[PDB]
Amino acid sequence: NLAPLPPHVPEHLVFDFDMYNPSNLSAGVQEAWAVLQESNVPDLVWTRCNGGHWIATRGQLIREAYEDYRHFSSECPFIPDFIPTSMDPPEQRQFRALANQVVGMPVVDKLENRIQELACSLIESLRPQGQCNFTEDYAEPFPIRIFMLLAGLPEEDIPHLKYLTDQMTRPDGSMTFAEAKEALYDYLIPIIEQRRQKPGTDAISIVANGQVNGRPITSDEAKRMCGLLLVGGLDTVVNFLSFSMEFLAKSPEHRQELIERPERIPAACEELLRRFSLVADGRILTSDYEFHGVQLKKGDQILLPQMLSGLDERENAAPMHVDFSRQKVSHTTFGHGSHLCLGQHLARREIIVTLKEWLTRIPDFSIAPGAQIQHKSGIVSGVQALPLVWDPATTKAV
Ligand code: HEM
Repeated sequence: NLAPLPPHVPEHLVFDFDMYNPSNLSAGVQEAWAVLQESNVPDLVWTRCNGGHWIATRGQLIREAYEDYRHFSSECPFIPDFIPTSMDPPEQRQFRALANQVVGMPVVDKLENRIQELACSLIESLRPQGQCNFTEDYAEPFPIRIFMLLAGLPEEDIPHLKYLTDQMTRPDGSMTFAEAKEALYDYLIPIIEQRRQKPGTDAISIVANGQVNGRPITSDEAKRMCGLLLVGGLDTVVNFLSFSMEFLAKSPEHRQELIERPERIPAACEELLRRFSLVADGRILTSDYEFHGVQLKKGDQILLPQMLSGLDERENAAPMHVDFSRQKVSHTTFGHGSHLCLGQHLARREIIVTLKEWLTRIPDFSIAPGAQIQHKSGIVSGVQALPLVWDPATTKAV
C-alpha cells in the first residue's frame, strides 16, 4: 500500500499519514489529523500513503504555499474538469469574477430571508417528531434547495439532481464519476441554451450571458461553471452543519450561551468554522523548489490541509477548546490565496440562519441514547450520521 520513497526525500521526514483512513479516527476526525501537529512531527513531512506526497502541517506553511501559486499550482488539486478549481491566475480571475455575480455578498443579502423560510419549513416539519437523523433530514435537503433557489430550478428536479451529485462523492455503483458528470451536463445544457435566449435574474441566466476575454462564454465553459456552483456548496455545508450540531448536542452549556446571547451567533459561527474545519486540498510543484529547508521536486504533490491551520497551537491557544469569545479567531477553513471559497458568504449565512432557527424552535436536544457518532476522512471530512432526540413539549412553533 505504500509507494517507495523517491530518492530526493530524506528518511527523517517520513510520516505515513493516510488522509482517507487516519489511525486515530475514532477519537474524531479533527483530533485524528492533529496527530500531524505533535511536537516530534516536522512542519513539512512526506507520507508514502496514497501515491506518496508532502503534507504541510502548520498554518504558516499552508498559507504561504496557497499564496505562492507560481510554485504551487492548482492544475492537480487532489491526492491521489470543473471551473475555476483547476486553473491558476490569470485565466482564473475571469471566471471567478463571473461566479461572484451569482454567489457574492449582494446576492446573499438579497436571499437571506428566503434562506430563513427554507430553514423554518424544514425544522417545523421535524419538530413534532421528537427525533431525526440531522445529516439526512436537515443538512442534506438544505443546500440543494438553496441551489434550486439561486438557479431558478423547479422543486420536482431535486430527487434526480441530488442523486447525480451523490454519485460523484458517494457512488452506489450505478454510475461512474464521468457518467454522473455528463448526466449533470445533459441536464444543464438545454437550460443554459434557453436562458441565452430568454434570460431571468437567476444564476444560470447570469453565467450563460457572461463575458470572458472579449467574447461570450461557451456552453462548455458555462456548464462546467454551473456544475461547480452546484457541487461546491453541498458536501462541505452538509458535513459542516453536522459537526456543529454534533458539538452543540454534546455541550448543553454552549447551547445555553447562544440561547441567552443570540447576538453572539455570528462569532460562534466563526469559532465553529475554526474548530470543525473539514477540507484538505492540495497543489502540485511547477518546478524544483527549496521550501523552508526542504527540497521539493517538480511534479511532487503537496497536501495543504485547510483544516489544520485553525487547529495549530501556534495560531490559536488551546485549539481543541471551543470558545465563542476568542479575541482572534485564526483559520483558513474557506482556503487562502486566489482560490478562496466564492461561497464563503453564502455558507456563513446558511450556518447562522440554521443555528438561529434551530435554537429558536428546538433549544434542547441531545444525541440519541446509545448512539456513537462516526466520522469519515477525506478531501472533505464529515459525519456518517447524526441521530438527534428532543421532547416536543419543550419546542415551539414560531
Ligand atoms: C462550510 C462550507 C464551505 C467550505 C468549508 C468551503 C471550502 C472551500 C475551500 C477550502 C475552497 C478552496 C479549495 C482550494 O483552494 O483548493 C473552496 C472553493 C470554492 N467554493 Fe467553497 N466552501 C464552502 C461553501 C461553499 C458554497 C456554499 C459554495 C457555493 C454554493 C461554494 C463554492 C465554491 C467555489 C465556486 C470555489 C472555487 C473558488 C475558485 O477556485 O476560484 N463553497 N471552498
